[PDB]
Amino acid sequence: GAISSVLNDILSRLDPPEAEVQIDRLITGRLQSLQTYVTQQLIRAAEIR
Amino acid sequence: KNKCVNFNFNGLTGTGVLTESNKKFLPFQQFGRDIADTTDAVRDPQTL
Repeated sequence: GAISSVLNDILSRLDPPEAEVQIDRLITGRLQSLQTYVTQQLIRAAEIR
Repeated sequence: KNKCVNFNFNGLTGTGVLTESNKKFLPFQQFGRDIADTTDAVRDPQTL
């Protein structure tokens, strides 16, 4: 839901009063990707145990 | 070359090292991308 996926693009085209909204959409979307990867790897580690 | 230098290739901002390439690019292609879809090569705006 942001402008672009590159963090070096939204930091150069907008103001820090304006770029705080687009960075927040990229942090929350990428934090759920790491929470999903750890959760699926923690179940596969119990099957190999 | 061979140093971690900041980049400004006409809007392309990044950080990395510079090395002479080996492969062939198309004469109308400006740059390339890897499997992870980030910048892996670039063409200078002054010399070819």
